[PDB]
Amino acid sequence: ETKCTLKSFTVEKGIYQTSNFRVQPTESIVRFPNITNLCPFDEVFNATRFASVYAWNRKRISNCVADYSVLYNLAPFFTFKCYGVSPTKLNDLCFTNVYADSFVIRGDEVRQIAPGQTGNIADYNYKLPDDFTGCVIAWNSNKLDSKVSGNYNYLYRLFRKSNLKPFERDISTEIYQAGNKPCNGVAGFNCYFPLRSYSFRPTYGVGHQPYRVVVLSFELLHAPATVCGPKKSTNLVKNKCVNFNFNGLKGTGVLTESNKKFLPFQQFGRDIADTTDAVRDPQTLEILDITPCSFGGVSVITPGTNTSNQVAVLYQGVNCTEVPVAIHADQLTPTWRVYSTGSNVFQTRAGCLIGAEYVNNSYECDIPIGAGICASYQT
Amino acid sequence: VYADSFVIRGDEVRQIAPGQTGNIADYNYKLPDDFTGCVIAWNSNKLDS
Amino acid sequence: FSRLDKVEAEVQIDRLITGRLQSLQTYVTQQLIRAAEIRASANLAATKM
Amino acid sequence: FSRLDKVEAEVQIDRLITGRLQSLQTYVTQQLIRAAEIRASANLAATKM
Amino acid sequence: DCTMYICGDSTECSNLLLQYGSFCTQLKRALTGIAVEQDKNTQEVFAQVKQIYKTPPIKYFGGFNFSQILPDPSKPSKRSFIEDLLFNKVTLLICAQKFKGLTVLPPLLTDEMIAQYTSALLAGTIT
Amino acid sequence: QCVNLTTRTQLPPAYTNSFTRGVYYPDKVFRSSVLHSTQDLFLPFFSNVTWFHVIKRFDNPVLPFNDGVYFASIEKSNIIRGWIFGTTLDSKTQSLLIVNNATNVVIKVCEFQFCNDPFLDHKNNKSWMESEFRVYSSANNCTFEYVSQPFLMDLEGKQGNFKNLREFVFKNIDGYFKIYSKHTPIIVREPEDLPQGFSALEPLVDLPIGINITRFQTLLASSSGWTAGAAAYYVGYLQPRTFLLKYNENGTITDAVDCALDPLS
Ligand SMILES: *[C@@H]1O[C@H](CO)[C@@H](O[C@@H]2O[C@H](CO)[C@@H](O)[C@H](O)[C@H]2NC(C)=O)[C@H](O)[C@H]1NC(C)=O
Ligand SMILES: *[C@@H]1O[C@H](CO)[C@@H](O[C@@H]2O[C@H](CO)[C@@H](O)[C@H](O)[C@H]2NC(C)=O)[C@H](O)[C@H]1NC(C)=O
Ligand SMILES: *[C@@H]1O[C@H](CO)[C@@H](O)[C@H](O)[C@H]1NC(C)=O
Ligand SMILES: *[C@@H]1O[C@H](CO)[C@@H](O)[C@H](O)[C@H]1NC(C)=O
Ligand SMILES: *[C@@H]1O[C@H](CO)[C@@H](O)[C@H](O)[C@H]1NC(C)=O
Repeated sequence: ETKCTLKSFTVEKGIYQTSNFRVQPTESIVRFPNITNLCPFDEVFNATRFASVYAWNRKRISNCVADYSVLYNLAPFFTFKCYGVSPTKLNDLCFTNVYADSFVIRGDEVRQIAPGQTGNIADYNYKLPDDFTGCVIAWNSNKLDSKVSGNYNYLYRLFRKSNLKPFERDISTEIYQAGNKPCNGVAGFNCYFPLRSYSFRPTYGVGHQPYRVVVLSFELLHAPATVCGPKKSTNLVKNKCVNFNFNGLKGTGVLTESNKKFLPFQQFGRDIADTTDAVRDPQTLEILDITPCSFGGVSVITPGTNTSNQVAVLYQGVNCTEVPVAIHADQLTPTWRVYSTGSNVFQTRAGCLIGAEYVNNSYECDIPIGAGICASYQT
Repeated sequence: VYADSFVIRGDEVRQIAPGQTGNIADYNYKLPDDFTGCVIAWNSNKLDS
Repeated sequence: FSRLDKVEAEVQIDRLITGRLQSLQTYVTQQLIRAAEIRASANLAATKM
Repeated sequence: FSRLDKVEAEVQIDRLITGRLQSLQTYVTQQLIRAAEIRASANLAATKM
Repeated sequence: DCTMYICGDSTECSNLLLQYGSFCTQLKRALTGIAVEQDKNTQEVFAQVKQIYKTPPIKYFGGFNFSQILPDPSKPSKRSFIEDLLFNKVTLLICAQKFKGLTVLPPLLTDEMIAQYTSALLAGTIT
Repeated sequence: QCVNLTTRTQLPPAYTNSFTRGVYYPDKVFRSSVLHSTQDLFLPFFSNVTWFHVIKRFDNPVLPFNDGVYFASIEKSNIIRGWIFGTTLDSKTQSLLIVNNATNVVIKVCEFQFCNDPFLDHKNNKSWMESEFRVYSSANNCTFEYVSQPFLMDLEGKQGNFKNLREFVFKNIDGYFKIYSKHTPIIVREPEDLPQGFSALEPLVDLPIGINITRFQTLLASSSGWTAGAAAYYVGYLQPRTFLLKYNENGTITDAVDCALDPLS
C-alpha cells in the first residue's frame, strides 16, 4: 500500500498514511407507528343487502387505513380485478378519497360495468368514466340473497331517452314517452314503465344467479392524502451498526439507550451542528440515541526498505475493543487482514497499534507515534 | 427586424437549426454560429400540396 | 469540437478552461506563500551575515 | 437520485461537489496563513527564550 | 478526509469524484506539513536544553521566595501554582462533536513532559 | 332559523400594545440550551392589538383574516365558544366551523348557508342555553369532519373576578390548518389589558383541510332580553419576520428576541 502511494519501489524508514477505515452496516430495520383506524369496508362487505343499480349505493371512505391484504384474502370471492393499476401494490398507494359503488346484479351483465361498454345498467342506470382508474370485485351472493319463494324486490331501469353522465343517480321513473302520441294517467297504449323488477332465486340458469359487485374509485394527488395500506415494520436492534428508518429518518449508526427528557409533542433531536442524533421510537414511547459508525485513518510504521520488510499498522482514534469487528472477513475497509490479527496489541491515546510490543526502558525517538509514544526497530 | 420565409420538408426542420449541417444547410440556407431570434414552422399541406 | 455542435460544446470547454484557470490560481497562491517564507528566511540570513 | 433522472442529476451533484471542494480549499488557505503567523510568533518566542 | 466530507457513504458520487484528479492528495499533503511544523514549533521552543536538571530539596535562596514558580508535589502533576491558574483560566464535546471525518490528532508532546522541561529550565537558571 | 336584535352602539375598537405575547414552537425538534435563529410569520413585538369588550353589550362583527391571526381572551365564565372561517360565508364554498360547546370539540368543513348574526347567547331568563343553534341553514356537501374531546372550561355563564387567560393562534398554509393553544389561570390584576410576562405557545393539532379562506367571525353562546356578564378579548395580526430563541436544558422555549425592532435588537 505505501509502495503504491509513494509511487516508488522503495519507501524510506518512517511513518506514512494510507487509505481510511470504515465499518459496513450489518443489517436493516424499519419502524412505523401502530396501524389503527381501519377503513370500514368490513361492514359494507358484510352488509345484509345492497340496493339496485339505478339506486346504486355510493359510499364515501377517507382518513383511515385500508388493509388490502385482507381484501385479497376473503373466502367468498369470485372476481377481483383492477383495470387501472396493479392490484398488488395498493398497500403503498395513498389517495385522497374513496368512492364505493355497491350493488347486486345479474351475473351475465357484470362486464358492462367496465367502461367503454354499453348495457342497460351502463346506459340508463350507471356508467363509468372512460379514464376510470379503479377496481371491481364480484362474488357469488345467491346463497344468502336468493330464495326459492321468489325475490322480486330488485329493480333495474330498462328504458330511458338519454344516457346519463358518469356519477349520476336518478330516482324519477316517469311514464316513458316514445312516439308522438301523448300519454298520462295510468297504463295505456305506448306507455311503458322505464324499469323492470328482477327475480333472483337459486333455480334459474347457472350464471344468471345474482352476484354482489363493489367498485372502488379514487382521486390522484390534488388534495391531502387520506387512505392507504399499512406500512410493515420489523423488530428493533441495539448496539450494532444498522440502517434505520424511523418515519423517513434515513441514516446509519448505532442505537443506544438515552438518558434525557423530551416533550410530549417533541419527536426529533439535534445539536449545534444541526444533525439528527436522538429519536423517539413510534410504536413504543422511549428515547433512543444515535451514534455514528466508528471510522478513522490508517498509518503504517516501517523501517527502511532494504533493512527489513516487517511493518506495523496504527488505527487512528479507534477504541480497540471495536477493531475485533475490523478483525473480520469482508467487513473492514482494508483488505490486508493478515495484519488484522498479529502481535501483542498495544493501546495508546491515538488508537491501538498492531505489530509491536511495549517495552518500558528509555531511548530517544526515531518514529514519532504521538501522545508521548515513539517507535523504533531494534532487538 | 428581419423576416425570412420559405417552405421545406417536414422531415428537414432538424437541419434548420444552427450548429449542425446538412444538404439544406450547405447548398440552400444556413444560420450563423450564434443566431438570435425565433423560428415558427407549421404544416401547409392543406393548401400548398 | 470534432463530434458536437458549437452551441453546446462551448459550455463544456468553458467548464474546462475555468477549471484549468482555478488550478493555476491555486499554484500561484502556493508560490506566494513559499516566497513570503523564503523572504523571511533571507532577511534572517542577511542579519546573520 | 430518487426524484431526478439517472443521467441529468449529475449536474446537481457536480454543483454540490464544486461548492464543497471550494469551501475546503478556502479553509486550507486560511489554515496556511494562520500557520505562517503562528510560526512567526514561535520564532519570536524562541529568540526571547 | 478526501471523500467522507464531500459525499461520504455514496457510490456513484464516489465514482464521479475520483475523475477530478489529485486534489485531496495535495490537501492531505498540505495538512500533514502543517501538523509536522506544529510539532517542530514546540520542539524548537522548549528543547534548548539537554540534561534534565532538578532543584535540591533545600529551598533557602538567600531570602528570595520562589515557592510560587517551583513545582509543588501536592498535586499529582508536577505543576506550580501560576501554572495551575493559567490552566484553570483557559477553557475551550467540542473535541468530539466534530464527526464529519474531521480528526484532531494529539500533539507529540504531552503536558507533563513540557512541564518537566520548564522545571529543568527553572532549576538551571536558579542554581 | 335565525333572529336578529342588534340595536347596539358601535364603540371604536380599543387599542393595546402586545407586550411580548405571540411566540410558538415552529417545529417538532429537540434542542438543549442553545440559541437558534429563524425566519417565519410572527406577531411583531409591541404592535397595535385590537381589543373588544363585551358585557346589553353585543360586539362581534366580521373581521379580516390574513396571514393567520392571534386571538386571546381574558375572562372567567367562558362565554365565547366557536369560530367560523371562510372566504365568502354564503354556502358557495366550504367553510370551517369549530364548535366546542358541551359535547365534543367538533370541526366541520362544509358549504353551510349561514345567518346574519350567529347567536347562542340570549336565553330567558337568568341562565344560558345553546338554543337557536341554527347558525347554519343547510348541509350541502360536508367533505371533512373531525371529532375529539372538549377543552378545559367551566359550567354556565357568570361574571366577576376574571381568572382565565386563553390564547390561540390560527395559521393556514399549504392547505394545512395549524391551531396553537395555551391556557393560564390566576390573573390577579385586570386593567382590562394583557399582562406583562413571558409564555411560549404550544402545538395542539393539525388539520389537512385545504380550502380558500379570506375572513373570519367569532361565535359566543329567546333572542330578546338579556344583559350578559362582562368579558374581554383581543385580536392581533402577523407578518413575516426573523427571531432568535433560547431553548433551555429541559427543551422548552424560555426566551425570544426580535431582530428588526431596535439597534440593540
Ligand atoms: C401498539 O400496539 C401494541 C400491540 O397492540 C401495544 O403493545 C403493548 O405492549 C405493552 C408492553 O409489552 C403491553 O403491556 C401491552 O399489553 C401491549 N398492548 C397490546 C398487546 O394490546 C403498544 O402499546 C401500542 N402502542 C401504542 C403507542 O399504541
Ligand atoms: C513563600 O511564600 C509562600 C506563599 O506564597 C509561603 O507559604 C505560606 O506559609 C504560611 C506559613 O508558613 C501559610 O500560612 C500560608 O498559607 C502559605 N501560603 C500559601 C499560598 O500556601 C511561604 O512560607 C514563603 N516562604 C518563604 C521562605 O518566604
Ligand atoms: C538499502 O537500504 C539500506 C538501509 O536499509 C541502505 O543503507 C542502502 O544504501 C540501500 N541500498 C540502495 C539504496 O541501493
Ligand atoms: C474502549 O471501550 C471499552 C468500553 O467502552 C472500555 O472498557 C475500554 O477501556 C476502552 N478502551 C480505551 C479507553 O482505551
Ligand atoms: C516494566 O514492564 C514490566 C513487564 O510488564 C513490569 O514488570 C515492570 O513493573 C515495568 N516497570 C515499570 C517501571 O513500569
